[PDB]
Amino acid sequence: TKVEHRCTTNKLSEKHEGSFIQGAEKSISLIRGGRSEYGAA
Amino acid sequence: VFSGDGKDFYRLSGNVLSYTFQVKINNDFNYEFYNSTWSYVKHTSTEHT
Repeated sequence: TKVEHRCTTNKLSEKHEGSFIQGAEKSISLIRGGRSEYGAA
Repeated sequence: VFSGDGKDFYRLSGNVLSYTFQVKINNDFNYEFYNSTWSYVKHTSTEHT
């Protein structure tokens, strides 16, 4: 008597994670009149 | 002249055409920002009996 049993198996996996943020601000201001202590403020 | 700023009296010369005592303050701001982030994973297996 002769017997033979055989197998092959394969597996794969992946994962990904991502983030981004962006900000921009501008200010423009003109003061005319004041004491420059509070014209500054 | 009485200066409305620094709050004082002052003397002017005949060499100066005009000494005014107006105030102006002009401001410009720009602030600009970026941030980024990533993560990644890979796996494999190959097997027998």
